[PDB]
Amino acid sequence: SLWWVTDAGARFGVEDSKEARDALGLTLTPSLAPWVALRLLPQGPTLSRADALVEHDTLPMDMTPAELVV
Amino acid sequence: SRIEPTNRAVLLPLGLTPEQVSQARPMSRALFDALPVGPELLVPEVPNAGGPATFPGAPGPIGTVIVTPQISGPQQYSLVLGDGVQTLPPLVAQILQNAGSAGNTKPLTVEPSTLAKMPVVNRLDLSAYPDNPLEVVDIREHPSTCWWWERTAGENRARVRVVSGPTIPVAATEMNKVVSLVKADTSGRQADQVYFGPDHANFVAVTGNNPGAQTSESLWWVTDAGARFGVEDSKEARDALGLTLTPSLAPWVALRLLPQGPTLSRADALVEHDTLPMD
Amino acid sequence: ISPPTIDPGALPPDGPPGPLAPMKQNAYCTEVGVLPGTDFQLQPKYMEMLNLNEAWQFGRGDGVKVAVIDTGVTPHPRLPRLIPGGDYVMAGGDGLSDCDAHGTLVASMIAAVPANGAVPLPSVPRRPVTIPPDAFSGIAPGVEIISIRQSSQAFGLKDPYTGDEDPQTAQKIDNVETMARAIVHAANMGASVINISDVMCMSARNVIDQRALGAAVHYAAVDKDAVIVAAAGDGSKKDCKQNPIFDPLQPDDPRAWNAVTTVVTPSWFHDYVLTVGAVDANGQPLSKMSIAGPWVSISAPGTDVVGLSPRDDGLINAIDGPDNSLLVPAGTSFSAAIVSGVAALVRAKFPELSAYQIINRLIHTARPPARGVDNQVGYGVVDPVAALTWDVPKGPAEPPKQLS
Repeated sequence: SLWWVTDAGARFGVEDSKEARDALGLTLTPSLAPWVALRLLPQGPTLSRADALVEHDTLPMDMTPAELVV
Repeated sequence: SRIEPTNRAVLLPLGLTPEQVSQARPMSRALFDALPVGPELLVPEVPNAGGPATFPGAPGPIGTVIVTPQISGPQQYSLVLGDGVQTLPPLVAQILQNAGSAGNTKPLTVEPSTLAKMPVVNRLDLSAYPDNPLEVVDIREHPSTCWWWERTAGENRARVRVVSGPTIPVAATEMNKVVSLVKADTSGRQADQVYFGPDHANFVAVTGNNPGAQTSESLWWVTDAGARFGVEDSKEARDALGLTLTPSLAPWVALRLLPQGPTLSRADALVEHDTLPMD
Repeated sequence: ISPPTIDPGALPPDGPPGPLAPMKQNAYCTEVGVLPGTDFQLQPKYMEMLNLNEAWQFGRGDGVKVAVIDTGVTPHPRLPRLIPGGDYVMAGGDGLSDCDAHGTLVASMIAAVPANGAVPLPSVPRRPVTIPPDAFSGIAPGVEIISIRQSSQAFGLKDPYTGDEDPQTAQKIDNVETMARAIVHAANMGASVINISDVMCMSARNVIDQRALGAAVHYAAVDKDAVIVAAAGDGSKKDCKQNPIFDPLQPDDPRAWNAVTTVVTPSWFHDYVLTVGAVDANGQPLSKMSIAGPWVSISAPGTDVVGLSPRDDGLINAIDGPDNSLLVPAGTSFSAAIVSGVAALVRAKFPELSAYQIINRLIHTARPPARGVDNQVGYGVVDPVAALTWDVPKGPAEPPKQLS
């Protein structure tokens, strides 16, 4: 399985297929990592072309957020 | 105004036909709420009909139609009530004869000398009916109709009119850039298309629907994509976004049709998220 | 605080009105007057928002009985359709005299008849006060008003000892009990709109037992189909203090029931009672004067009040204050009067609908606030002409299945 990790600490799954790779870039070969560690990062939706093709008027609100303190 | 297909007495003088009325096309819920309601098109209900008159020399029982001879000048119709007579417009006299016929087909003709003795009275309202036949538009050639509200800066009154045409009142060149919305609300209270013409307004204040409304109840922001977002009316929220300016007026009947997004306020934005959901 | 619950077995038994213990009058009745420079030939400023000239086309609300549970009403030649219902403050009364100037103002704002060259009832048999050409018109001149005298500031107990309960709290329990009885009695009179313009504020800490009041509200709202409308509560009263609003860090409950500190009753029963907040004559909420609880549901005007004068035969603008000062009335106690008139007009045009449906017709046609639903004002500002003509869905509000 292939994963993309953001600087903010979130992980997203990436499709193995030529379409998904060619569109994002990611042609180079990935590095290895152990599942006992990688599973500790929070998970977002997978980047699949088939689900990006959507329209919305308004988005759903996020329950249980956290405070930004200045 | 409401009208019934069974009331042949009123359909005929106006110039309508029972089949024509029954085959009329639909009307959207959106437009149904926008138009103000007027009194119904029905036969006038003359009070205490048939009894004898109070005044002397009355030409007939209360509710009969009187007319004067053409040789003395243009004919004036009138109605005899209990305490006197009140004038009638030409189009209404025809309805009273047709409806109040009961077999009778014509009025009583009386001379000016005998008419002049009768006292003048005014006891029933009749301003609803037009004074001439209706120029009904053939819907096949004009399938579009719209309600229009406008107010000029510095005026105390808004102008309300109705528009009819072959297509939506937008310029022929711009017909390509009408925005087609998604439609989550199935209650029939949300529009299908939105258009931002010349001199459009972004920042708006809600006002009453009647032409004489003067209130200014809440502030909203309308985006190019068609959604509307609310703004909390506080000095810190107004200045942070850069909305220290005077807002333009808008009526609730028209504005309620755009989809509503989250509220803009300083307290709502001071939050952190790991990742967003997707219901 | 958990939302109210109801046990219909607690209904109070029916009976003629009478206090729980003997009482005597302790203060003189309040004097009234007019502010300098007023001109009663102009309409009150609050009547522009209602657009009455267009709303009256469909009728003036003939044949509707409205119950005014308050400090009673004093007869006047402009109220030809007043009925004496009862008294809970003095055993010998019938609710047809108000010592506090509050009662006749609320009633006259609903049903006073417009001016004419001669009055229908020129006779003036009204009794004296007890000791120890014109533009004004009501919202629905055709209604019939029932008066019931529920509360007053001028009276007190004539054996003041109260035992093991603090004399301050001992009076609250008597009020909660005496309020339930008046609602049950007014329903048996056949009223179709019950208006309540006096309410209690209580600390959230050890709220008083309201079981008797809960069943009484349910009986009148469901089995007798009455519309109950109550004021959000004026903030100048003895114990009312301001409540917190929505909190963005906890989307758990959008009305914020978990942060309540002051409870207003009977306004508390948001499932069967319609609560009205206040706004000024321009449309801004009276942020400093009305309690912003989570139960609030609608709002209406509340300034520039005008009404028929008790103890006189003309109009008034102010009441005689504690000092020599002439003090002007304002607040939710009057806004609830405006909505009581609109409710009467609506359920004259749609006589087939039940109470739960008439309420939805008023809520859905109101102009909403920036947050969609708020606490200082409920769904928005009331709108008469819209309530009488738009095509409202018969079902309650529902969220969409999917937005994408």
